[PDB]
Amino acid sequence: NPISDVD
Amino acid sequence: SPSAQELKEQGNRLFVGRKYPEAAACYGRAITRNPLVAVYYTNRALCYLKMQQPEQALADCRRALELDGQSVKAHFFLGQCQLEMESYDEAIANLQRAYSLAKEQRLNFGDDIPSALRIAKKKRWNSIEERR
Repeated sequence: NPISDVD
Repeated sequence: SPSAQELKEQGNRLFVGRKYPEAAACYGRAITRNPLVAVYYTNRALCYLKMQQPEQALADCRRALELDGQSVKAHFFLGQCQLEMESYDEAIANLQRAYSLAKEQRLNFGDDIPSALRIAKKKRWNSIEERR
């Protein structure tokens, strides 16, 4: 998963 | 009358749409409905980073960390805020903590965190060069 993204 | 979950999902759509102030407002509505969910704050922090408001993002990261002290993203986004505010030593510590927590949690973000650490250390060194 990419880290700079919304959950 | 949408639920907190619906508001979070709407904010997420607005985020995909690159409508960051609109997304952030939706996460605010989510927080109103249930202010005890760390993810609403870390999501809104990312919006604030995109809006070049690291101080606002930092305060949300702090709110998230009060709710979930183990949050990888709260530490990572906090590190990003500190980088923007030229608090390099704290930024690097937060990114390293995000790295450690992601490992402890057996999460996989590929090379995102080490890449962010490299950027932070470089930025720190460049700030030292800029002063001599």
